[PDB]
Amino acid sequence: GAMNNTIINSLIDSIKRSNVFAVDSQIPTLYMPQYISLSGVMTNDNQAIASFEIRDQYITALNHLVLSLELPEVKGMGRFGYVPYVGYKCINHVSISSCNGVIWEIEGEELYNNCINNTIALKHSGYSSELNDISIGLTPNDTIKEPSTVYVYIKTPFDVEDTFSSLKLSDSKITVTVTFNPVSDIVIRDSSFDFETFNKEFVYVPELSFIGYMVKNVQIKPSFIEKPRRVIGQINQPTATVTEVHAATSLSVYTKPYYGNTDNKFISYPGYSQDEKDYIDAYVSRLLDDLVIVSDGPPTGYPESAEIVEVPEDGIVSIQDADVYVKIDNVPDNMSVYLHTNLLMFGTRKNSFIYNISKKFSAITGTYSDATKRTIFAHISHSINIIDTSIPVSLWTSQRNVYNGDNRSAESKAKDLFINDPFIKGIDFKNKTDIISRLEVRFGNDVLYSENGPISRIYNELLTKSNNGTRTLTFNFTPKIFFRPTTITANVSRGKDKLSVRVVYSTMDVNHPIYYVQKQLVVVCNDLYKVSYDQGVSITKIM
Amino acid sequence: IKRSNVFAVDSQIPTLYMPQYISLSGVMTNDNQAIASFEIRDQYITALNHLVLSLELPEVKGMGRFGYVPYVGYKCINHVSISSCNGVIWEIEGEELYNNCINNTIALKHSGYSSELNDISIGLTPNDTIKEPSTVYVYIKTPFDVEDTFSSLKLSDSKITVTVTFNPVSDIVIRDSSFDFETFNKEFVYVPELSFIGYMVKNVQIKPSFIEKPRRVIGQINQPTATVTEVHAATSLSVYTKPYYGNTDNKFISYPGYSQDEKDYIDAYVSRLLDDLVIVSDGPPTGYPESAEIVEVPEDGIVSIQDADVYVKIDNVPDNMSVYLHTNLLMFGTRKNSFIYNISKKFSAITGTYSDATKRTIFAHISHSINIIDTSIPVSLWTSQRNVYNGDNRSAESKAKDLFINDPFIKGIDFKNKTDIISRLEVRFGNDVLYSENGPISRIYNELLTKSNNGTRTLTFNFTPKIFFRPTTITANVSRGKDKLSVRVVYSTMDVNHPIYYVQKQLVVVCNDLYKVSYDQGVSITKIM
Amino acid sequence: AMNNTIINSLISIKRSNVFAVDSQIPTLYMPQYISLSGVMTNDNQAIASFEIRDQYITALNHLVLSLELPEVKGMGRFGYVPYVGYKCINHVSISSCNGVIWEIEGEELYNNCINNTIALKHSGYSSELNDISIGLTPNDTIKEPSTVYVYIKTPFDVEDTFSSLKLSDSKITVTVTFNPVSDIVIRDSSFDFETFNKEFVYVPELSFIGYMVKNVQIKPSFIEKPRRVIGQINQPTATVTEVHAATSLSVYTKPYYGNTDNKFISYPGYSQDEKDYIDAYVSRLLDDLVIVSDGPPTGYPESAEIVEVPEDGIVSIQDADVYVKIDNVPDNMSVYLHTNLLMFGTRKNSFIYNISKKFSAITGTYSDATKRTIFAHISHSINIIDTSIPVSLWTSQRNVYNGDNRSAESKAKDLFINDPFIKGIDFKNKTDIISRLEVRFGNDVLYSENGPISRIYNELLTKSNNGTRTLTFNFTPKIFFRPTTITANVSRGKDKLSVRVVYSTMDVNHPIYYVQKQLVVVCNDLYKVSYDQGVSITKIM
Repeated sequence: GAMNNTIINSLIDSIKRSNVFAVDSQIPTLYMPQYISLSGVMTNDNQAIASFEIRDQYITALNHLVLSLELPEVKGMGRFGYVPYVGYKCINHVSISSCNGVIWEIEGEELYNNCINNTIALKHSGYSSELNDISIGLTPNDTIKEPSTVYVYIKTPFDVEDTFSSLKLSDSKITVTVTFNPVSDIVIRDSSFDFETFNKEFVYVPELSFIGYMVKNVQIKPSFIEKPRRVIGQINQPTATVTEVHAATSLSVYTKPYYGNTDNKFISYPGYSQDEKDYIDAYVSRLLDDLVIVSDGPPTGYPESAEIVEVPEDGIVSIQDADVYVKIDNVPDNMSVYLHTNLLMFGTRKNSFIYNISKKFSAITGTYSDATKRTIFAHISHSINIIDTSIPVSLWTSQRNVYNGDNRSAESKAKDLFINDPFIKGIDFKNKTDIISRLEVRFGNDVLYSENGPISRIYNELLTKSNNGTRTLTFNFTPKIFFRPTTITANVSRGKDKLSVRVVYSTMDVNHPIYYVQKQLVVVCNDLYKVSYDQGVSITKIM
Repeated sequence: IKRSNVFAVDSQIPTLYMPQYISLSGVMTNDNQAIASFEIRDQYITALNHLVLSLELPEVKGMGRFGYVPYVGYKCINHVSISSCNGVIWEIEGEELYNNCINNTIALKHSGYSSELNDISIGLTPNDTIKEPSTVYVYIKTPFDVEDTFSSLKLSDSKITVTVTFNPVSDIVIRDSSFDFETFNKEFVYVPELSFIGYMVKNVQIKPSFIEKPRRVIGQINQPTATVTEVHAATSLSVYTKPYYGNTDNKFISYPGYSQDEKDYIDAYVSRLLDDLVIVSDGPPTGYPESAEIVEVPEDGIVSIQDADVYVKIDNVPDNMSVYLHTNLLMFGTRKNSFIYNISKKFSAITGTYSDATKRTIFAHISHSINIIDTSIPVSLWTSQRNVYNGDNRSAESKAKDLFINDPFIKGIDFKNKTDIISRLEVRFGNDVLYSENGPISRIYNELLTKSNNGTRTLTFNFTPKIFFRPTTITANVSRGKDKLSVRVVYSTMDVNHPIYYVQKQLVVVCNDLYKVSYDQGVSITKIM
Repeated sequence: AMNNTIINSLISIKRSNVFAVDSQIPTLYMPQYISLSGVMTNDNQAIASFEIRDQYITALNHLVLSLELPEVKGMGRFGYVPYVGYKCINHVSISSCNGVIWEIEGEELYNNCINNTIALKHSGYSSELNDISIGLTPNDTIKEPSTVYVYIKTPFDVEDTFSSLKLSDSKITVTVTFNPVSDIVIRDSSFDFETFNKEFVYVPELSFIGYMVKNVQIKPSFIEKPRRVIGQINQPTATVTEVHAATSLSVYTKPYYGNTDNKFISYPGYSQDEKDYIDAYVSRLLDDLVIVSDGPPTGYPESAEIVEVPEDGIVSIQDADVYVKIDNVPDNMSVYLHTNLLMFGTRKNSFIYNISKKFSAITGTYSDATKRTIFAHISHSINIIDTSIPVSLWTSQRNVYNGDNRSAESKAKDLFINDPFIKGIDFKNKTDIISRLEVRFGNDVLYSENGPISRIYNELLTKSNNGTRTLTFNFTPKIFFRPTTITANVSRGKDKLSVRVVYSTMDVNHPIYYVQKQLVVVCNDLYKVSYDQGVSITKIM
């Protein structure tokens, strides 16, 4: 027949066998789910706070919290766009509490980090060309951005095993509190945009949705919850300490830049297109306008400090050791090809090394358009990196710089954008540059873990199936919900009740503007708590 | 303290079995609808799962433009039924099978998603090969695949019949008027083969199980209501919209081919319009309708179409020639002097260089506001009775390049299902309101819970693990009249002077009913009531 | 608030609690990421040995091999193969004092990790590593130093701590055999490979998640060990002997380039799509294909047939018409077409495989400033096979014509590609050269197919886009159950798996015909892991 005779003869007895072809269908707990949406109470350092009260005899349990936000219509002049994943960037803090106190809470950045491997959650929060590309308003009544609604998935420990992990409401009042970051953090704009009026007129319009469960004869049992706690080290300090560590499931270490010493203005931004190449291309495109000029005699509208040299017959312009090959086609007979040899330059001493952005170009080819009176570039050979695109404009014109610094046109400088994204990691927009050369984790006096390479980040990325992980030390490899989590146990008598993190940062060149980008060390500790349901919901720190 | 061993486990001896990949040839029968029947009857085939239907696509020869719809294999399916002597065990509608497999990239790729299959190929001579023959594989996802051998269909001492109903070849093909579809429709035959993983089980211990059977109800044209009757034990309910193109000839201006992103659809449309939009001619252009308003671009480069300014600058234009702009390529209006929807007004800057060698304009950069809706407008709606203007002011050359698109699984009012046309959703169990929403939070939950980017407004009643538990369902009350699910939507009001306002809509409601699988004297299913 | 319809519907049978669970106290343990430096030994094959013996390491899993790639300085073109880290591996073996516990061939480890995007990215997949960089001066930096991470996926990772390798006071030795550096590098003739091969050293480090278990309760387990048999060159048969309890059997083909210098005209670099391979090839040919010259072009062999494009624009190469139109061509210059850039034939007046005939339209604009043609649009029929033809086959003895009629400039840009994990007869494994597959268990036919339905099932069941014709015998959940296997009958001679394929035949006038094939058959045998007086494995028979 259809089965091969070799198989039939091989089969056609005494040993006890587990049934792999049938199973006894277990009757589950009688329940009924419902998607419930609630309007909050807004309160106003005049920080916006949204409060959602959940109290209903029939809402036995809940999970999968989703916060929706109504983004308004943006009208006026100038350039405006929203940061990618705008919804997550709105969040400063989220708290879930009962009458007995806080059950679970997370910092805005930590919620975002936990959802970074979820493409759907990230897309829902606001990742579109409509939202993230930098739109321009021409008249005071021109529409820059159309109104839109974003959805932020507040991932909680109650979602891990669906109904099994759900937050039970033992006839108690659950309060979900959401603290919002200033609108400055979620917006990318130029000087021409009236941010002053926008900041006044903007209001966060939130709504909290969750999956509620009406359970008939619920059999509540105690559980365990991991609560994240972060410590931010002092500016440019390679150390941070998490105190009162008694039962931790994990410890994450990362770096964040600090732009308080700057006006938060950057030359370029790629918009919705967020790849490393997109950031580089947007920067190169912004510089090329002033870098290669086709003019009738020496170019005008540039500072006296600018050194604009006419390209010789051979096409090669020498900027010290660096040779720039510039060849433009269809150049009018009355005009010549010019190169800005010091577009952006930095130096600490009057005759030492100089970081010149024009030296980072080797070949520039294109064709001059008679119709539009502009140069259309064909191919650019350069060495521009993600760090260059991540340099705040202030650092080019800083007191440390002996040169003018910014030798661009006033037209180009007016196109600069303010970027206040609250969740930037490393020293660049893509968190590409690893500035941690060594990591040392001490549990008291004893060295708990040490590494010279980011193998803890490699393990984090593999074990969580994420492409954007952090240097994480995982202590729990036991299946969640069905088992009590494995934790690092303290010894208060021996002074082993704290985790001290020490990093060795990379040594950067003083004549490179990135040296002055201030760094902050972020250490995240996941503490183990026991969820008790005896006379309301309550949590107790495992010690 | 007593501790659970997390470092070692007792290796359980499983049921003695042997799997085999079995492929079968069907029986073809012919509204003259193609039906394939596969009979599975073998004493040694104890259980089966993972049904894969293969299709041998023929060589396409001749003249004109031709291409297959993306995921061609799934689009071929109209209906699939798995039945025994006692009747239907499980059945699904073609679109519902596709929806269940939309998150599976591998299944979608196997069904036919390649530049070879989906790009629009052109045949120059009557014997020129447009498309080479190919074999596509359609994964018929069934409830028997969920927990592999545990969920498998047991067919010990029973004849299982797998029936596949095929959609007309018109649905799976994108072609122009030049292509001889008449001959193709006659000459085309579906060549199917059904593969499945069969299990020869020694001393099988069969137990009863539960199965979710999908039921869809399609409402009438433009009716914002649909009702699913005799709902007694449902695990989920999905609501979506489908466009109806019966009032049209199913012809569209452009198609991107294999490249399926929203931008790909937009770029293909812009590219098709640019041929007539900016013209380099020796005096006023010819070959356009009298209704066309082709204006010469001034020295300034700016052409004003009412409130809209179009910047047109072309390089290397011959001294005897001028640059022209079609100011009303596609226009729509319900009244003489009302709001006019002009496609030429959706362009702000057009730059390029004229080629002396090829005697054509090579466009460099286009600044425009063209959307996914524009690319999804059937040509018929531009020239409809409701339009006071001519509508289609393109050249006869451009109109001849229009393609017929009859894809059976289109959702919403656009090719990417980007635009949400449902403003409100109301679901009623009997007469009482079961669920209501003003935002697509049920779609957001569906997309999150299923880890899908192409979800639907779904109400899930079952959050209990499948196979190992009896599914949680919405229970009926026949005495109280709660034995039906009524869906009512409020469609979002669009502008009357926009052609997409005239795309007819059909409401689709999908209900997953719970059934009990019994193996006492053959395989049989019983509706849970 | 809950809807009244739901409340009324709810407000004796034994029910399983789906809203709460008893949190079981697990085995007391403490994990640790442990990194170890090896011992390097060296015909003259690099071998790394890692010894694991510690009282505080009871169990281990998730082996990750780090490799320090050095700074590459000098002249010429250089780049690393995609997923460089995996390509470095020739063999990996985990053994105890009682012998080998588990081992895998380099290609098989890569195949098992092909469905893991993270593992592949970690091993080295970046424009920095995989794009072909050029060194201009003898001290110019071609490639900056980098660290790659190779995830050695083992059966101990399946169910985390449950599947982990237990070290019952025994010494575990992890041995990694490395492929020559030639295999992981794409370079031109200009690049001093001789010095590079001498100066290059594999710098490995083995990381693993170690577990310190208090009062471990060890129980025996089951392990699947992969075995592969490589058939005789071009032979459509291969046999795996002593098959007693196998969980699966995979069949695939590999090309063999021993009859060539392993040089190829083009390479896309980091961009690895079929189109990227094609575009890179077209771009490399266009330099010599369309020439703007003051009179007939020079610097080409006498064998080259370079025809001036007529006023019409169409050049006829027998049956094939090539439309060539270039803008801004100087008055003193003309447009030329190389009508036989690459040509092949086994007979003097028979069928010719001409690469120039594979082009229908070539448009562009001449640049006065750079004195070169900037191509705008190319209409062609170039395929993945064309890009996969070794240069040697164009100039082979079988070819009556010269073959390679390109310029010396173009020929100097050719790259050596020695990637050890190539499948099929093309770089993308696009062409399916197996027409039929027959698998025999002893003398009886176990399975046969005319279409790759076993590959389709493999791709679906493993959620992979790069699967192989695989026969799976085990559909039982791993670790918690003893795997289901094919059962041998030694008395009936049913103790071996014999694979016979029917290959489709290529055209003899197409250079690809001369690409050698190798049939690869992979068998996963079932073994029992015993911990009684050290770790040991026993073949299930």
